[PDB]
Amino acid sequence: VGVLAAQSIGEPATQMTLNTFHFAGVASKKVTSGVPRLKEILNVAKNMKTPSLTVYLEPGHAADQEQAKLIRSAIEHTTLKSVTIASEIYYDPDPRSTVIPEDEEIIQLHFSLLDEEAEQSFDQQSPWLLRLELDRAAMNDKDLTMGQVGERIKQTFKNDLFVIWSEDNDEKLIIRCRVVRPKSLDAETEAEEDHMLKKIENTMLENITLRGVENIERVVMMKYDRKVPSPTGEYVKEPEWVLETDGVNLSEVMTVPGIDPTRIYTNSFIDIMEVLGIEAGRAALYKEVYNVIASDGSYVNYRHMALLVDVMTTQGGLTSVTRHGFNRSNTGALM
Amino acid sequence: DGPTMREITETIAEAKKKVLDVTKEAQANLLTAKHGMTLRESFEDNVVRFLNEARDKAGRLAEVNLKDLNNVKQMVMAGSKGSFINIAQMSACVGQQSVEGKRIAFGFVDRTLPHFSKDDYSPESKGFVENSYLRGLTPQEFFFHAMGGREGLIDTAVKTAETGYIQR
Amino acid sequence: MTTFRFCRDCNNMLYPREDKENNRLLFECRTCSYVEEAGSPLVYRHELITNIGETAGVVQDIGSDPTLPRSDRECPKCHSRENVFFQSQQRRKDTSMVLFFVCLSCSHIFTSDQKN
Amino acid sequence: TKPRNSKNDGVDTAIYHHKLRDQVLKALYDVLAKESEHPPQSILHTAKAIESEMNKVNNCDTNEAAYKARYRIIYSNVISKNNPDLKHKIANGDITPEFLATCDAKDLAPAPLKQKIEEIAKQNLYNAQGATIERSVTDRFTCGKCKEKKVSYYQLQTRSADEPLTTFCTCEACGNRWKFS
Amino acid sequence: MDQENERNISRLWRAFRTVKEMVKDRGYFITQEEVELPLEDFKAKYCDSMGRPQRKMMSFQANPTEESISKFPDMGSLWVEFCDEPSVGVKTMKTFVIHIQEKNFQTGIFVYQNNITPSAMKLVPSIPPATIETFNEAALVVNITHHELVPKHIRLSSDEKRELLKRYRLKESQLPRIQRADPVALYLGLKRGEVVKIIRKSETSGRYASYRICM
Repeated sequence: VGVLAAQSIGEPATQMTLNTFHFAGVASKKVTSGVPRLKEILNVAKNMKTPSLTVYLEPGHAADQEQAKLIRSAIEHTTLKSVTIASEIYYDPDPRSTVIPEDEEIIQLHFSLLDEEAEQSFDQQSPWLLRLELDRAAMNDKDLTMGQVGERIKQTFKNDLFVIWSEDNDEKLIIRCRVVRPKSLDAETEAEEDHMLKKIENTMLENITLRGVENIERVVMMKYDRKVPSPTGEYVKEPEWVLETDGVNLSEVMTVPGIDPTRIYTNSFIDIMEVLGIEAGRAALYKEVYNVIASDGSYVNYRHMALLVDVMTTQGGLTSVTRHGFNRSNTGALM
Repeated sequence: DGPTMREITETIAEAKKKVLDVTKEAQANLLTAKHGMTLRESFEDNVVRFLNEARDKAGRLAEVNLKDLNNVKQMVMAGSKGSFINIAQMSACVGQQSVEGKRIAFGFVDRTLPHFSKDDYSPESKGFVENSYLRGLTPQEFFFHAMGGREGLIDTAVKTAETGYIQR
Repeated sequence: MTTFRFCRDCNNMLYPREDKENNRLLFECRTCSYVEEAGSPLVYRHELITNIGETAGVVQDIGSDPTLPRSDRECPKCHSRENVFFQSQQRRKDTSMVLFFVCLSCSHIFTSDQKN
Repeated sequence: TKPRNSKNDGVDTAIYHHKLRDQVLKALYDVLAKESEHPPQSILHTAKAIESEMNKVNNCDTNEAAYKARYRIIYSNVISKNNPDLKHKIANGDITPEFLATCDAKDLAPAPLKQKIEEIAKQNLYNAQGATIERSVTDRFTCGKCKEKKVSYYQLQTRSADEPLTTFCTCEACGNRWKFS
Repeated sequence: MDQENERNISRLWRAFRTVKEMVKDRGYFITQEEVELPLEDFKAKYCDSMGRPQRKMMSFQANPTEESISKFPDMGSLWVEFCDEPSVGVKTMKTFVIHIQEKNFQTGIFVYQNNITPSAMKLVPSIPPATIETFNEAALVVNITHHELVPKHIRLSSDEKRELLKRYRLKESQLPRIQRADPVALYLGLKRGEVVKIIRKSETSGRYASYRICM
């Protein structure tokens, strides 16, 4: 049966090349499938071309778009560099007053709204400013409140950067990010203001995470058609909202409240193997192989694919079909 | 027969008019980008869909015209050789030549062939064959058809070897 | 919009410096003794995303390019009906398909998008 | 003649002997009376009412951070020069102190900023959608699963040129797929 | 009441419920009502006046059912204890080990928040025949066994293992194998040389039973 299964699987693989590029007819669907996808499945590659992750929401929130968008905001990775239309490095020699009328209005707001400790620390504010003209649309897209998210986490992280910030009602969202340093700094250090502050400003934009989970570049809304038993007993079509990402981090997405943690799936079976087990990895691998074979319309009986999958995952782990997987086995030397 | 030719040409003309109207709408910044997909992609998608539906409808008209004593129709009905696509191409119209899933891209700078003008997006300039194998192909659509065929030739010639390795 | 300033002595760009006892900004050349008084607290600027309207690019003698199309639209200034038209010559991915017209006689630039 | 304020109007601000409350009352009274012609007594009564509401809805000794945040929100709304009408209303009493206690930041904005906010929200909700792969509609092929002829197609020269084109038909009603060659 | 307080409280309650489910699945005796304890009662009991979660009062001892004792005569009582410190020190680990040893418990569950010092985990295998197992808090929020792709596993006794091995006429090195670090193996607490049965659905026969050995 082994050679029968191998011949059955690999005969349609020869003809699969022709119709692999039908998905090439959709430019916005640049997802690996066909010969390269089968190659990557067989090699058990640890770096897929296009990893992905599909999240199904809770039964209550499935039919409404609003909770879905809240979850989508709560999953996607948000960083400061993405939310500043002008995070401009400016000279801020005397933060007490400025020439620009727009920031002048914001000046007196906090200058009458700062505590005594801030009054003492007035001199700590850098002779340069991260002057943040922040885009309204990007800030409101992630449901990001100006004050709490802008300052709580940022000052909590290292007590490194203080801010004079306005309420969202101003026509131009201007934040003044002024880093905080002790006055005990050395004279040679204190002379090189620009040298410290450009570096810390870059480390500030790049390395501060306002909200979200790492490695997930995009999250996107989609509508699908489930089939459910109606109360009278027959099967009816029912729509639902799901979230498809671009990038996989399954250990942290799984615990986010507001989703269904028992119907999550990804096309990277190594992660499923690491998180859920080896039988789960076997099922996911079977789904991947069946999908790549059947996306061309060809039909291959279940026993052949079941045998290949069982062989590939019988040693307790994923054994690739290469020399590293089979030629390092315990079989005979001449074999 | 002649009347079937008349409806064929009329369908082709109406598809061309729809494409021209979408182009006019997009050139005035009035067109709306589709869901999660750029404006240029939206324009290209509309054009491709219109042209494909035109070809299919013309093919179905030409197929419905045919009598029962037609030999090609008899072979197709029996199930031995051919399909309605072959009838459509030999009789109605060939259609839209593509390369790598997209229309014929700009090989030169801002055009596709020295006989056109810069920034041309009309269907006949981007690889659309409105003729048939019975009528005859004009040189430009002949060239685009040649590229379309070359793609599949390459496909076979190499993926033979790759599939062989996988099979072994 | 920060502008580079060159020293009047050796054409080198001027570096900023502070004056603590008067609390004023100056530009000094690290090679010579030239010092000049700063006129604004704006010395450097770092924008992130460019909200630039698309530009037709070089326009000089564009009417002699014979591979450029034509149109019969009427000039808004000199009332001429012959002109050249082309798409935006900046090659960003997301640029819209908004035309640009250069008049044949008065060399006036306009667009097909008449947004008020 | 002179900018009306606590010092100019000669109104004592130390009634509850609390430093933070004293200074916040002084600041809000000054900013309210600076540009208002309304008599100062009712202004002081309104200030007392709003500060009492602030204290009763949130203790400063336990929620000083939230107290400061709420004070900053209200104070910034008051100083906001884009919408002066609000300093009329609080002077007129049109806006109740409880409403200011409970209201969010958005509603205190003027009408144009409100409208811009809903427009931005709608645009974002539209921009969070995925690519819809709408396929060509036709009514010739019969599906094998639900037998609804609303089956989309796609045809191409993919098989070896020794053989004719290959078509793939997908039912848009049930999800069935098949191939013809 | 900052949002982080109730967020952490909810995640901790989730982890507590998951740990109770795991202890029930290991063959012990846990009521269904105790598993389905609503978060209001949890807040009422295991929170102070300031809402701080009092983890130290959550430690509890569980005993096996009649059925588990009948199937596994060697099975004994278990103890579970939480740690309040962000990082577990050497002294805390030593105190927990001494407490387990003086209680004469065969196994224990030690749930830590963020990290454990290497010197602390130096003492893990030093108390035979007792077994000490650690579970990071961030990995117990969601129950793994409740997924759709995870079939149902069962543990086999010595007699059942011998009967299967005889009936199929096999040597234990020819069965399919399952690792130790496999998440379901940690969930069930399988040691070296134990056989786990799997029940699965199948397009061809409906139900199918497989077997694996822990290596």
